[PDB]
Amino acid sequence: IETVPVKLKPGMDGPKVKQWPLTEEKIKALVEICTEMEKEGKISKIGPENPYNTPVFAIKKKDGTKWRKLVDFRELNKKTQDFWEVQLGIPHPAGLKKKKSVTVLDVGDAYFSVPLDEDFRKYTAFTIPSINNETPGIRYQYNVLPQGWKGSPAIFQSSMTKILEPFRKQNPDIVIYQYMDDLYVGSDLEIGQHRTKIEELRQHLLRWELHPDKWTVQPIVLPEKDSWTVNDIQKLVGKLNWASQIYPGIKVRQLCKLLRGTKALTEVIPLTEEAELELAENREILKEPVHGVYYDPSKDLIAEIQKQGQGQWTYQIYQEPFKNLKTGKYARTNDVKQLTEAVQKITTESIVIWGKTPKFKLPIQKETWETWWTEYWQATWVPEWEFVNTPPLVKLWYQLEKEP
Amino acid sequence: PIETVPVKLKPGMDGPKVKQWPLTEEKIKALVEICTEMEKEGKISKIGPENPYNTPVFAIKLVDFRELNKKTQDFWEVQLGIPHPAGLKKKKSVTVLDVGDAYFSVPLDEDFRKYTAFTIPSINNETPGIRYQYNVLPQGWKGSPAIFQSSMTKILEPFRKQNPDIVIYQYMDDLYVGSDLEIGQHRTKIEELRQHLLRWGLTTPDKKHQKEPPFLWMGYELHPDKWTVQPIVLPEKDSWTVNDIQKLVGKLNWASQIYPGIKVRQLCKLLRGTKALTEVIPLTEEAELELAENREILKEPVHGVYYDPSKDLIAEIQKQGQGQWTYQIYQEPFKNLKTGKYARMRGAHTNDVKQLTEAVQKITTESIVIWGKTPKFKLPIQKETWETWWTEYWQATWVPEWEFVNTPPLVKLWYQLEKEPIVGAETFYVDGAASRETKLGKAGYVTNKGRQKVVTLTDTTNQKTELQAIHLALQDSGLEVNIVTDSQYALGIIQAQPDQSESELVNQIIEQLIKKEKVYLAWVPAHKGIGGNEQVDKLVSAGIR
RNA sequence: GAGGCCACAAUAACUAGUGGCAUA
DNA sequence: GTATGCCACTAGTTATTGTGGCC
Ligand SMILES: O=C1Nc2ccc(Cl)cc2[C@@](C#CC2CC2)(C(F)(F)F)O1
Ligand SMILES: [Ca+2]
Ligand SMILES: [Ca+2]
Repeated sequence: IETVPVKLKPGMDGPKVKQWPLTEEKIKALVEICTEMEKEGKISKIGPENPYNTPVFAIKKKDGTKWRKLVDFRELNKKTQDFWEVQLGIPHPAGLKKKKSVTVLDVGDAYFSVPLDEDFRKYTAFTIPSINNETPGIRYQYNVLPQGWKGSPAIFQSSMTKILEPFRKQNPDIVIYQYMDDLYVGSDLEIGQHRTKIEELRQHLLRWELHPDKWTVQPIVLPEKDSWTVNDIQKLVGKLNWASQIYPGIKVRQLCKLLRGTKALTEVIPLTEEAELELAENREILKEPVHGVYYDPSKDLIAEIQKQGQGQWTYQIYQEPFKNLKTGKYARTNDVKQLTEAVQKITTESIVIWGKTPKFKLPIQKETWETWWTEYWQATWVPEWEFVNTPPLVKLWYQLEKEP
Repeated sequence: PIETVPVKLKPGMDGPKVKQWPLTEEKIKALVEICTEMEKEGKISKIGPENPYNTPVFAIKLVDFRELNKKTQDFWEVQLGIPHPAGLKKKKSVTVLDVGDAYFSVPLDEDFRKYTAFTIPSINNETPGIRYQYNVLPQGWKGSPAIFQSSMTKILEPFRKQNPDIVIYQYMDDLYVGSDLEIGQHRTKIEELRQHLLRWGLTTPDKKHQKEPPFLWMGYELHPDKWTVQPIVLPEKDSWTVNDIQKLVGKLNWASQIYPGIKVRQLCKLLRGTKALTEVIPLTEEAELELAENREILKEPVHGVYYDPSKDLIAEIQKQGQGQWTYQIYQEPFKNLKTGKYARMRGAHTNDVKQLTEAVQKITTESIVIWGKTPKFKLPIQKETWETWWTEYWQATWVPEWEFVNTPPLVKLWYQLEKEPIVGAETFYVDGAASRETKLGKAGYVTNKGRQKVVTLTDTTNQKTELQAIHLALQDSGLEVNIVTDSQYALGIIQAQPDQSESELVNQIIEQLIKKEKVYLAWVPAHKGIGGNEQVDKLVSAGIR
C-alpha cells in the first residue's frame, strides 16, 4: 500500500535533539531490539549525511520486565503539528469521561506494517550511543510508521475505524477512543462483564482499569479550633489572602481586625461574631465547586505538582494560573519513583477528559530528572515538562485539601 | 572499491565563487609541482570553462574551504566527545596505526566535485591560471571527517566480527588497537589488520615503524595498564596579569581530573569584572594560599588506572569549604580511575546538604558517560542529617546508593527552627525599607514586651534591610525568641540554612542562630493591618516613603 | 584570505519564569 | 496601574578567554 505524503512547515527544520547518555545495560538492550527491527525491515541503518536526530531510551514493558524501546518524538511531533491535528486529527468523545470503567489497551504493533513516506524518513533518525564515546554511534531511521509519532495514529486512522466498526455495532454503548498507541475502552457495565467485553475486542484485533467517574475534586477544609492563638490566625490569614487569587469571595478583613497591636504569638484571641461569620462564609466558599473555570480548546493544559512529604503529592491541572480545571492528591519508593507515577496518572486522566497531555511543571532539578525518569516510565508517550520551584504558600494551601 | 556518500549544499545555496589573489612566482612553482603530482595520482583533475566555481588556494590544507564549508549541508557530527582514559580497559598489548592516505583513499560524490574547484594563478596574472577540482575528500572540507569515519567503520566491520576480542578505536586518521594477546600473537593480528586495510588502499606503518607505548593522545599519556596527563608546569611570577591567571585556571582545571584536591575558586574571583588582558592584578592572600597548596599537590607524580568492568565503582566526596567539593573514583582502594572537583560558581546561599547533592548529581552523570553505570557513594554526611533535610525541603531528589564515611569536615545542619511558637518568649515583629534612588534604608523591630529599635543604613536594598531587621531581633533577644517578618526572601534564606557564604550579614545571622536555643520564625503578608507588623512598618518607613 | 573545529572551565552579556517584599 | 527592582529558587542563550586537541 502507498504512503500518505508528509511535510514539515516550509520554514521548519528537522529535529536535532541531543541524545542523553544511557547506561550500558540499556545500550545493550537497545542494540538487540534494533538489530531485530532492522532484520524485519522496520528500520534501516543510515549514513553521516543525515543530520537529524531524536533521543532513544529503554524502558521496561508493562507486562514483562524485558526491555522496550522508547523514541522521544516530542520535537518531531511539534514540527509536524499541522499534519496530525488539523489535516488528519482524531476527534475526542466527551462521553468517555463518564463511563464507570475505562480500560487502556496497547495497539502499538499496528503501525509496524504501514510504510512511511520515503521523503519523511530522514526526520525519524535516531542514534544508539556508546559508552565513553568509544564507537561512533549506531544510526537508524524508520521505514514504517513509528510508535510515538503522532502522525502514526492519524495515518492509520481510516484503517483503525474499519477494524472497529464491527465491534461498535455489536456493542453500541461502548466508547473506544485512541490516543497515540493506546485504546481507551469505556463501559458502564460491571467489572466481570467489562473484562469479558474487552477480551472480545482483544480477539477481534488479534485476528487482524480506570474509573473516571470516581475522579472527584475535593474541597479545601480549614482548621477548626476551639481556641485560636495569634499565630493560628496569622497563618490562616496568609493562606486565605493568597487563596483569594483562586476564590475572589474569600476575605480576611475581619480576621485581620482581630490582630490589633503588638501581640505575643501564643496569646489567645476569642473570635468575635464578625470574625466567626467571615470564617463561616469562607468555609462555604471553599466547599463549593469553583465557578468561571471552563476548558479552552485553543490553550495548552498545564499540570503543577507539589511535594507534600511522607510520600504525598498534590497536583493541579489548569490553563490559566489559579483557574484550576482539576486538583487532586497522589498517595504512595523514592521521590522520582512517586513523581513518575504521578505524572503518568495525571497524563492518563488528562487524555481521557480532554484528549490532550498537559505540560508538566515539576519540583525537581532537570539533571536529576533526566538521569532517572526512564527507570520507572511505562508509558509510550512523553509529556512536555519543565522544572520549577514551589512557593511555600502553594504547598501550604493544597495541603488543606480534604482526604478522599 | 569505497562507495561515495551523497552530499548536498544547504537549501537555496550555490557553490563558492571566491576570487583567487595573485601569488609570488615561488608559490606558483611549488603549487604547480604539488598539483601536477596530485593530478597524476587521480586525486584532482584539470577543469575548464564549464565550471563557474572557485575557492582560494590556502595562504600560509592546500585550499581554504571556509566558504564551501558554510554552504555545505550539516552532517551527523563524528567524535562529538572524546573517550576519557579512565573509561578504557586494561590491555596487554596496544598498537596505534596512523592511516597515511586516508582522505586520498575516499572518493568524493561525483556531483559534488564541481564545487571544490580552485585555481593556480599565472605569474604574470595576464594569462588564465590552471584550474582543478577534487576527486577525493579534500583536507579542510567540512564533510571529510564524517565521511572518512563512516567509510572506515564499514571497512572495519568484517575484521571486528572475526576478531571479537580485539578492541579497535578510530580517532581521526589513527586506529588504536588493543588486545590481551601476548605480544607475538598481537603483532600477528596487527599485520592481518594492515592487510585488511590495504585491500581498500589504506596504508599504515609496518612493525618497524609502529610507535611503542606510552602513546600521547589528547594531552594524556596512555600506557597498557595506566594513564596520566603529560607534565603540568605552573609559572612562578611576582606579578600576574589577567591573562596569566586565566592560563592558571585552565591548567589547574585540566589537572583536577587526576590530581586530587585541586581548588580554583580563589583564583577565579580575581577574574570577575572588567579587565584588559594586560592589567596586572594583585593576588589576594587567599589566592596566594590556594595557589600554594596547588603547587604542592602537583609536585607528586600521579596516575590513573583503567576500568575493571567486573568491580563496582566507588565515588568518595570531601568538602573543601567555601562551596568547594572534591571527589575520587576508584574500584580498589588508593587506585583512582579519576578525580574531579565541583564548585557552585554563583555565590548563592546554598545549603551544604544541597551542595553535596549536586556534586553527587554531577558525578552520577559523568559516571554514566564514562563507565555506563552509576557508582556507590561514600559521603561525609550521616543518614539522619540527610533524611531530615530532604523530607523538610520542597524539592525532590534521589541518590540511589550511598553510605556514611566519617572523614571530616562532616556535613551537618547547624540549627533547627521550631515548628510552633514558643510560650513565654518575646515576640519580635521585624521590618525593613529602602529607597532605590538614594540607597538609604532602615531596619527595626517592635516587641510585645514594649521594646523597639530602628537603625539607619546606607548603600542598602529592600532585601538587606529585611535581613538587618532579623539581625537586630536576634542580637537584642534572649535565648528564646519568636520572630515575625513579611519577607519570604529572608525566611527562605534562614530555613535553607546557608553554608558560610559571601554575605557577611548572612554569616552573622547564622552565628546568632547557633547560639540561640529556641527560634520560631513566621511569615505574615504585608499591608493587611496585622498588628505588630503594622507598628514596625510605620517605624522603619518613616524617613523612607 | 581580519581563522576556524571539539570537549571542559572561567568571565562578560542578554536574561526569562515563580515567589514574597518595593516602587509607581 | 501594568510596568519596574531586589534576590532566593528554576531554566537557559551568544560572545570572550583559558586548558587539552584537531585542521
Ligand atoms: O579499551 C581500550 N583499552 C586501552 C588501554 C591502553 C591503551 Cl594505550 C589503549 C586502549 C584502547 C584505546 C584508545 C584511544 C582512546 C586512545 C585501545 F583501543 F585498546 F587501544 O582502548
Ligand atoms: Ca517588608
Ligand atoms: Ca515595609
